[PDB]
Amino acid sequence: AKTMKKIYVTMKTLSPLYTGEVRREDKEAAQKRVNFPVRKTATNKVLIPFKGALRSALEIMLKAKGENVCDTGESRARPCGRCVTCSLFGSMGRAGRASVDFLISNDTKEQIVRESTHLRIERQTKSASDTFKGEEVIEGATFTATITISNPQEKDLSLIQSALKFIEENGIGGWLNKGYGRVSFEVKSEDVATDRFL
Amino acid sequence: AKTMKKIYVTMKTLSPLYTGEVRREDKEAAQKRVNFPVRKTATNKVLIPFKGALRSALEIMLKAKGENVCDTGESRARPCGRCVTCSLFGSMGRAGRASVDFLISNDTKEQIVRESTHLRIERQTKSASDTFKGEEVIEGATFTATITISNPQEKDLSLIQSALKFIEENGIGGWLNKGYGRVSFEVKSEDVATDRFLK
Amino acid sequence: KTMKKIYVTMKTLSPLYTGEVRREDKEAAQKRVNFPVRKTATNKVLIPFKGALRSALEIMLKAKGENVCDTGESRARPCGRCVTCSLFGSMGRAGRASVDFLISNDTKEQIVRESTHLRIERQTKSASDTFKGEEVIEGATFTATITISNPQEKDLSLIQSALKFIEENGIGGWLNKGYGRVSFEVKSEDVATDRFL
Amino acid sequence: KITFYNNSVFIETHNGNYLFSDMPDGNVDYLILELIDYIERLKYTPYKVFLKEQREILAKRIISKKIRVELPKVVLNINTDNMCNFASYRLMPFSGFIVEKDDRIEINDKNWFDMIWNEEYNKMRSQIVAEDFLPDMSHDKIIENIEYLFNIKILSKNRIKEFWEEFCKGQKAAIKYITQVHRKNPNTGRRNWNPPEGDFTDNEIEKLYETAYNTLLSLIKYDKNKVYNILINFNPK
Amino acid sequence: KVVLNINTDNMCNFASYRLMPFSGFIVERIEINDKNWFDMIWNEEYNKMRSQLPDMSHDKIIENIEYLFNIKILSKNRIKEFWEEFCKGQKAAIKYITQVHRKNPNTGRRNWNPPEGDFTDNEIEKLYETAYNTLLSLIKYDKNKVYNILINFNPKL
Amino acid sequence: KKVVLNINTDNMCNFASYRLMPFSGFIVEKDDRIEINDKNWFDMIWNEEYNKMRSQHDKIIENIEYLFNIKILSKNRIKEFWEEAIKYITQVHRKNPNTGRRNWNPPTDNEIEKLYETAYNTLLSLIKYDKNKVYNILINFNPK
Amino acid sequence: KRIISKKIRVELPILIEKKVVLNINTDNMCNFASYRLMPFSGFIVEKDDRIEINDKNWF
RNA sequence: CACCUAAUUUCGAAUCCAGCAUGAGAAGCU
Ligand SMILES: [Zn+2]
Ligand SMILES: [Zn+2]
Ligand SMILES: [Zn+2]
Repeated sequence: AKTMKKIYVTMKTLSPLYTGEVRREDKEAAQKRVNFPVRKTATNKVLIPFKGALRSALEIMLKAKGENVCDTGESRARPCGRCVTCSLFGSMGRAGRASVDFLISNDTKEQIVRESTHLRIERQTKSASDTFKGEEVIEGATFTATITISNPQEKDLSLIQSALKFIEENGIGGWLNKGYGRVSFEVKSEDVATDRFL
Repeated sequence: AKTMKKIYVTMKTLSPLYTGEVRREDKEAAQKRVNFPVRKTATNKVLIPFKGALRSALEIMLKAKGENVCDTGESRARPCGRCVTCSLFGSMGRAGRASVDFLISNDTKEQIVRESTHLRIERQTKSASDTFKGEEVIEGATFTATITISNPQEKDLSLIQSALKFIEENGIGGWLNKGYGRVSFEVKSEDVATDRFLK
Repeated sequence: KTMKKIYVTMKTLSPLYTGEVRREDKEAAQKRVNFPVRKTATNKVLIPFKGALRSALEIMLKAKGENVCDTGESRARPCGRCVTCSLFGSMGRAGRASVDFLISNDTKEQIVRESTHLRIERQTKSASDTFKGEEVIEGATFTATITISNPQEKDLSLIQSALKFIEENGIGGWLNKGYGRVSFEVKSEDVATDRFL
Repeated sequence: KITFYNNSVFIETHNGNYLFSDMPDGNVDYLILELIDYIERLKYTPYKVFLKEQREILAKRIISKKIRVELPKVVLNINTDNMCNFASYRLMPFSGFIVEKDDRIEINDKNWFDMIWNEEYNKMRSQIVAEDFLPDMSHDKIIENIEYLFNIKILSKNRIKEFWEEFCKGQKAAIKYITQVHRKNPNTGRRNWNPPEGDFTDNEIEKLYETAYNTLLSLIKYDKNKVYNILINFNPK
Repeated sequence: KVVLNINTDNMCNFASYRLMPFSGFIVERIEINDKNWFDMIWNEEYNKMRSQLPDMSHDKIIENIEYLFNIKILSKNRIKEFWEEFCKGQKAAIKYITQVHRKNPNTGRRNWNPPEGDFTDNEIEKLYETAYNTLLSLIKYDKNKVYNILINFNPKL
Repeated sequence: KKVVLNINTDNMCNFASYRLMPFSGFIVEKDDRIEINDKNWFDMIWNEEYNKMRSQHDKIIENIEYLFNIKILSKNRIKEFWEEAIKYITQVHRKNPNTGRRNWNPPTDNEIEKLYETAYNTLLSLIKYDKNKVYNILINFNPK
Repeated sequence: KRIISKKIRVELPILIEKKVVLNINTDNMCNFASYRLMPFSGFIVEKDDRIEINDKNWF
């Protein structure tokens, strides 16, 4: 309780990045022009959900290693509260130790977001049957996040870094099967006490 | 589950490669110089769509073989979810187990990207009735992609390699009729663990 | 389904010239030659092949009396119904016959030379102009593969007729000066589309 | 490392060697101030000195001594080059725009504002449309047609949702929506409909699109209560 | 005080209120005024710091753009590109329409899309001149009127 | 007509001695009183017009013991049943035809569908039983 | 030895920050398209180590 | 065996499309 873990995450994109707009008003404003808008702030910066990707990475890796780890991916699945990712990310009673921030971009939508054209081509006549416009975040665009772990353990940072390299291996955001969302993460950790402000 | 397949493909270009630029602002910046810009990253490297080419190759061959494969090429066609390519590349209720990366060049722009001139000639007169300028990728340029098959099966690597040979036969992207995009592939695959990062 | 493979092997009878098209490969070569031959980056000679087949077939099918679109006129639109529209593509469909580039079997140091052509005054018979051009030597072998996706009974015949019209007229540039007369050999076969499985 | 001399602070950091003004023996990268002799007696001539108006005249001497002299959110330029040289000052006659973000302040030209004004114009125009806020069939026939196009997934829950939103905006907006959706494309040959599921040919597919058009046209003439009771059975939200 | 300095036309009737979407400048005797003020003020001060049309009827405009759209002289790429140069001003639109209409002296090929049909040479050049005069006279109109004219032909302007 | 700004003038810039402000508000004619109001205004009246268009027995107890023991017939279910009920119970059992997602709680798959059916049966029967009997039945299971 | 005698540092194989100074009253700012822009009238003065932006009163 | 030349001109545009579909729930502490 006397110390906290600060993990500053700087992530760059090696592949174009897409995550989908969630706000209905913003999304219905955007389909007058684009079919798949990128989730952004009201300050025009790109936002990616980050706790779900790290949690899913830890669940797949920890299930495949062999630890007794619950699965919260299934429909209305309940976290057990006994595994290490229940302690690290959240349980049904106990809150999560890692307060994982969102991936806030450094640049705004005019610099990193670019609307593009995706297709759907007939296999016999080789003609573009369908066509739709989708925004994407460019490659080399950098994003910042902060993971604050209260009541830290010795192995929390190794788990977070392993989840980050798994996100490098698979991808973050949407359209991951088509090649989107491949990223590279830089980690700056540090021990703090909670009374720096005091 | 416990393991996942890693398929690193290294593809070299044998006849010039065009894949069109998708970004509307990058297009509108480049149409003052080149009428057909090549697909490019912001880090000045060439992007090629890869998942659709492998998927279309597998649907074409598995339809010609007679296997139960849906087509996802017709207009707003939806995948059934019971095919063999529906497992590899996804359906409406399930994602694809084979996450297929974009083909990214090992070199950069202004080293493999070359802007060229194309023609349209009168048949009765033999004069250049039209002219345009298109941006190509040179022959011998090397592109690197990775295919991550999450739940591996016995026939996944053979299907991926067969689709790769069909992409060698047809071309990968762009003006494939004229002879563009004829490539060749080198495959290196390994069954990695899912928990390799958990040190 | 089936696919039609026409492997064409081209032997060059007179000199050949297809000009370079890349801007960075011409403007870096104007200090050495005036007409560089069209090349790969692997130092092999490239010839556009689909347009020669299409131009051949449109000339002979237009003069035979069948309805074919003329894609030779500027900003022309293919009709989508004619034979060359089905074979080489149209606006709304694609070409069944994907025609590869004519890749040379040799490099440029073997089958490309650098010639000196002139222009001579008529009254006084003096060399008024001089220019230099890269030409492909005679007997250079080129190879290409025509892949027809949905084959019919009359695609190979039309491809062979277009090839014979190409040997009669010429391929590439400088056709009226005698450049580009060629000889073609065809190896046709009918593969299955599921053959790679 | 901070040494002393005759009042001199000599704070050494990892970046630079400051000297706040006997003289030291090491490199004095920044010096802060007969003194010329105090400059000339000091080894490794300083990079940039940090120097009431006599200062400026002194700075001219420091300018003549071949020594740089300074007289006491990150900002980026997205500008041009142009340039000029007037009164020993390299200039640029430019008027523009100061854009304030969370970490950066950038200087953009009028072209970027024209980009932003085009986007804001295209945003405003697609808000107010026309007069926001017919065939005929029987009610039961409307039921079995909507059930049949629901089973074959021509009329889907999303199409019913946008139909209800365009019906709440009025009659003419919904008429515009169905004439846009059933618009056969002359250069493409497709309409904005979900294709039906099942082994069908082109004639019955075109006929089913026509009955979808006629069913959604005849449902518009009914009141809002009947349309709501017709579409809750298929789209509960 | 308020001086609106804009045309109060293009007034649609959302709900029971005759609204009219607008984007302009409030300038202080407060005076709301449009983008033409910002063009005038920008040219004025940008040059002060540098110191060291045909008129054809609206119905005929709509009918001629419809006719040239059916025969594919005016297309969705042309109506979008001309709209982009119209947003850039009334002087970039003149340059773009002149560049498209011009006959290159060596080739003789105008940059218009050729008509679809069986039109002869003089009819083709007459329709090219009709496209030139129609898109030239369309510039003389304001941005909102130009938008309502071309929004029917290209729904994604 | 007299024209009134509803827009906020308390954000301005000074260019060429002109106190200017880029704005994107809508001009409204209103019965010889014109106004120029913001985007929020149109958001509010679009909402107002949308809302105006929107103005139009032992075995049973043992089954509840089993179902609440594996928490498919949980506390909020017992509450919302009390809050109710035939249309509710129809709306919380109907399988989605696209995903097969019944709105119950997770507890083999055949046993899961039998348990789901068991719930629908028990829920429907308890509504058959009169009030108070069920009310008392339901209190020691979820006291609220 | 002879440039050390010229009192200049010699290597035998510090931070300089070229900063952009605004020098403009940015308190008068407006919001148009979720952008805090200000219409600007000045001069890009390019002296050494400092590309200061200077207004018209500086001119 | 020499010697001169190795340049120059036109075009570098046009078009189609930008749609669908799915899911809006449930738990514990309280
Ligand atoms: Zn758990
Ligand atoms: Zn399928
Ligand atoms: Zn044709």
